[PDB]
Amino acid sequence: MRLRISEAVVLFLLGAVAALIGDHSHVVTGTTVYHTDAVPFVWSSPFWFPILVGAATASLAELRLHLPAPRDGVTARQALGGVAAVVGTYVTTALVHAFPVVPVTALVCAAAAITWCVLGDGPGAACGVVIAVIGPAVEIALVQLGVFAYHPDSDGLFGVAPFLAPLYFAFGVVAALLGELAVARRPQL
Amino acid sequence: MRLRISEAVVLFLLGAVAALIGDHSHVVTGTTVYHTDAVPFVWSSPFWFPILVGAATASLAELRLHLPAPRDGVTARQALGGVAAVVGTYVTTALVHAFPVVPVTALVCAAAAITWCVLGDGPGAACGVVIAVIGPAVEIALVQLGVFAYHPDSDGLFGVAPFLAPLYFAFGVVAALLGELAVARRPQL
Amino acid sequence: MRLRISEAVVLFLLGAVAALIGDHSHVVTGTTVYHTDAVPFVWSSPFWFPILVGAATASLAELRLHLPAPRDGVTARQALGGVAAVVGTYVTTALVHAFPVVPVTALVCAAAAITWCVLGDGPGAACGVVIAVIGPAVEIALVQLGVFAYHPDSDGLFGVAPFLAPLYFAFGVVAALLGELAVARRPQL
Ligand SMILES: CCCCCCCCCO[C@@H]1O[C@H](CO)[C@@H](O)[C@H](O)[C@H]1O
Ligand SMILES: CCCCCCCCCO[C@@H]1O[C@H](CO)[C@@H](O)[C@H](O)[C@H]1O
Ligand SMILES: CCCCCCCCCO[C@@H]1O[C@H](CO)[C@@H](O)[C@H](O)[C@H]1O
Repeated sequence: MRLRISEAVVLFLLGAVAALIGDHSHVVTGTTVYHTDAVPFVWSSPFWFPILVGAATASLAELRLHLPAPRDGVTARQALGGVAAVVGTYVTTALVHAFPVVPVTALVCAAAAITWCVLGDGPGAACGVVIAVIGPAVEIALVQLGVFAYHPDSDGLFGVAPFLAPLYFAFGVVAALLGELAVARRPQL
Repeated sequence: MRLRISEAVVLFLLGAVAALIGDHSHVVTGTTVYHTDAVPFVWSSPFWFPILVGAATASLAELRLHLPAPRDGVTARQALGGVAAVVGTYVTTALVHAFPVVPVTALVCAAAAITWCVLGDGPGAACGVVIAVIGPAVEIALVQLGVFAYHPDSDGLFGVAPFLAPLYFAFGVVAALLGELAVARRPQL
Repeated sequence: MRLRISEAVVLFLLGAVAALIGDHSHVVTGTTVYHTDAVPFVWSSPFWFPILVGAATASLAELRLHLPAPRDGVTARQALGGVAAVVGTYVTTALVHAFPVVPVTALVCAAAAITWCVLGDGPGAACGVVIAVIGPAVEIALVQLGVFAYHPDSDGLFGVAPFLAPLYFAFGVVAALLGELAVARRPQL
């Protein structure tokens, strides 16, 4: 792969920590509820949850590095801003999940579009699209299996929240940026 | 006019779609209520509402092109970001309309100032001022006529919401940017 | 000092006005309650409150000018954006203070990180750290003395809100920027 093992591990850990914060926010606000008592939990989440999101973070970053022209001008400052934007949007969905679906979903779409406008390129958007489809699909399957459920006022997309689509999209854009950063920050002459 | 018909139509449609999303958000949250049963509705709005906002969008864009030095460096990326900022702010007012007037209005003013800081110039601000006056004035007249009303906790500006002033201001700044974009994106040598 | 008296006064007034707006927002939403009837109030605040924040604004700006390489490229546009970001974040804490501590605090941390990413440098962050410690410390002492109290759902940091840490941090970053602006905007050849 294009990522070095150490970079992949850092990205995995970054995704896992952000996932735990966001997922705890969803649980504590009643946005979601788990129904899987048999597995070990880490904070408010089944142990496999931060593993899934962490793995997706490293995978989307790797994917970007296989797409045309990774940007060499990416900085830690841009990456911090992107992570903050995704974390901020994630926790905001926990705060507003009980409100009507259109304004809630529109707000998250606006946040995602602005994140792309500031940080994203074409291949980054493509990564955003990939996870905007796979992310909600995995969740829909999990909900179907009874692993967890969304609050009844946040389950309009086949049992999951419509805001997942732009939330995952923004995640993909930023993970792609993190992959570009991993390469760009390597030692130079 | 400086805009070509096709550009004016695209801007009109853009404004109309964004207006319908925002106005549906206000209606579904109880920010506003219509009292005009005799006219055809489009989604949650009287059919003339998206026409008014769409027309204002094309008109403010046209106005900018009659003001000094339209910027030739404007991009679709900046325009998407501006539309997202205005849509995001519009739907946020629906979410927070029941809160006390000062923090709500201050939040919208902050959003509008940041939108200008990132995207606006002097003439863009002037367009923002024009609609920040005309917009609320039209609404105040409509409310006076009994066409619709604001929620009692959001009607402190002669029967309409004080947040309309910075919301319209930000709309004007972005419409002006869209006018500049319309010209800048034309085919070049 | 590096600031001229007139610049220090403008910064003091700017901080005082923003403090009064934010503090009124906290009082009117029940985020905080004062228990000091013997002193003259200005709007919703004890008269010494805007003096404290105004003084901190001028002091942090002055401090930045004693740290390495004040940036000469700072503009009024950047400064307006920074003030808007801090005011917007301040009033948002009033709106969301009743929600669970983790998502609320994470949202404010995200806002602060983005503010730094867009506007801050190393010395600006250092100023942010200074007030992120001193600010909450002063508040903790004041609460201990019974001068005011936080809402029971917003008092987890020794009697004050955990969101104060990133809120003050962002304040420090922007005050530092205002100090740089004060010097940069002086008449040039
Ligand atoms: C909602 C997402 C917001 C994330 C914050 C964006 C990162 C902030 C820093 O960005 C960078 O700032 C520099 C100074 O202007 C520019 O030189 C550079 O080109 C730009 O990329
Ligand atoms: C709250 C409103 C936020 C809207 C989002 C702003 C548009 C994002 C892209 O902007 C543009 O990004 C480029 C990369 O830095 C710069 O080269 C350019 O000069 C700048 O204009
Ligand atoms: C959440 C905090 C957001 C505050 C808003 C940031 C200030 C907006 C203007 O910034 C400036 O815009 C210019 C145009 O791109 C750049 O030339 C310049 O380098 C950049 O610094």
